[PDB]
Amino acid sequence: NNFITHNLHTVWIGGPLPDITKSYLKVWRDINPDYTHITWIDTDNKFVALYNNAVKELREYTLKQYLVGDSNATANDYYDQAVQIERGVRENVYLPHGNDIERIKTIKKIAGSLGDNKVQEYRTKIETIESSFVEMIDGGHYQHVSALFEQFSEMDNLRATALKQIYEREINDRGNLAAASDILRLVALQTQGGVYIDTDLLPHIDWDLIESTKLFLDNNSVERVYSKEIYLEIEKYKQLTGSKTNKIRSGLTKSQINEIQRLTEENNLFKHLNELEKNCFYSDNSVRGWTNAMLACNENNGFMNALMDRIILNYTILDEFIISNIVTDGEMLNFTEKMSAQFGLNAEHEGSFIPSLANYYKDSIVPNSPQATATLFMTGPTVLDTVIRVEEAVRRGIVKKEAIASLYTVEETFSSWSISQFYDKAAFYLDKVKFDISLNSAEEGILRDSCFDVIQQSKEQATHLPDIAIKFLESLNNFTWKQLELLIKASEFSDQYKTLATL
Ligand SMILES: O=c1ccn([C@@H]2O[C@H](COP(=O)(O)OP(=O)(O)O)[C@@H](O)[C@H]2O)c(=O)[nH]1
Ligand SMILES: [K+]
Ligand SMILES: [Mn+2]
Repeated sequence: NNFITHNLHTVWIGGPLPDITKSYLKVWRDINPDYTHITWIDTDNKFVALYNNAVKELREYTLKQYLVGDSNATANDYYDQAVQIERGVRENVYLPHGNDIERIKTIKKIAGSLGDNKVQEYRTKIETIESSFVEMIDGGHYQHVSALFEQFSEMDNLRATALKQIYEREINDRGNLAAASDILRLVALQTQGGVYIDTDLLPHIDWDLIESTKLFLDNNSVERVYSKEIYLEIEKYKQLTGSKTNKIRSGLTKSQINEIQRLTEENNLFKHLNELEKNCFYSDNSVRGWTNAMLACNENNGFMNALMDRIILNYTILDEFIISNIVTDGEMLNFTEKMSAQFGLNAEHEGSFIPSLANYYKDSIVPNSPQATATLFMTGPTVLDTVIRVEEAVRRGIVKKEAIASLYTVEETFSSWSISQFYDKAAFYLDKVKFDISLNSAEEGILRDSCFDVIQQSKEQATHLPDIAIKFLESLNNFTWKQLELLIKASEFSDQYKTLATL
């Protein structure tokens, strides 16, 4: 055949698919009807996301009481406590969560500890989740993770077994469902071949049609200037079920918007997937480096084995990191040199990977730039970038750049796990507001200026702030004109600010 098999793999594990996830996937089926579309689900992990939420609520309740019993708690003290509390709940033998039966029993016990209407709040959620899975199982497009691991274990039981253990660790030890998906996508491609995309990506569009309209005209590229706004307007015009775009607007002109709506209506905007050579491994790097959010290879790909092997090695080293209790600066070099010699690594190039292991149980709990998180180094884009470099895969022609999917969608800006909008003090103070803990004058000024910095950094686009930050801003008075103008401008792009923009 000489082309990669026309399989389009997606992954959604840990709970029902959100409406906007189903909506994005249908766009892919609409544009690539001749592909075999497979969304991998795990019917043995129906309640992981809901368990995650119950643990976070218990964590926050414990954090409020910690703050109630300790003023002068610093931001660093707060997040150390947040990480320890999370571990204590996940490790608690009275609250097992290794399967859906244990999770359900544990979710009820946590909801009963929270009081209020939390019992019926979780009871209805459990039932809604079961109904969603019944429709999925009974109502083709879905395939089962257990059948996937079984199939891969008949090809490579060694790697199948090691990867399944890592998958289950991300499911249960951290509950980081994006990181578990970092594993599943590699197994899917290595077992069956095809193309993989994250569920928040959308097909590329025909930029030649855009240019031929003359409405979108540089020490920059057209995509970097216009793609985010165009993809907002495409989704807004399609009125995708579950979309956030009913409350968001772009900065494009009426004429620009009409042209996008026309091209979208004509069904002449999205491009179908290109053919890919069967003996090559494909990703894209045209946005901030290589990403594992979009991938393509045939089954039994040699570079894929090297990628899997490095991820498996990453977890062997993390296990040594935890047991050795490596914390301080000096202890990390006694570790980095020891690991570079134990596994034949280049210590100079590993200088960033080892320190990120400290963040393994801080991801999703402590604010951090995405490039500093453990997840990116363990299983995500940064390990992909490393293996491509180490294997010299580009020069050797075994990895190539390919335009698979666009990162410029509305949903890509909403991470299921990463937190990098507010850091340190401001993030600490924002949680206090969420906990109904009054701020002093100093904490108020810091959080207020931080909110306006985030808004101002957005320039001519919507700023997606947490609901509690909006409620914080609505409790304030005596805004300056510069600040008020920022809020009026923000209301032009998002309905979140409608109240803040009213005099
Ligand atoms: O509850 C979840 C959250 C994420 N994912 C998977 O993880 C991928 C990446 O998620 P996300 O876009 O939130 O991660 P980010 O791009 O922010 O790292 C998704 O496309 C899914 O395949 C999943 O299966 N369940
Ligand atoms: K997302
Ligand atoms: Mn994403």
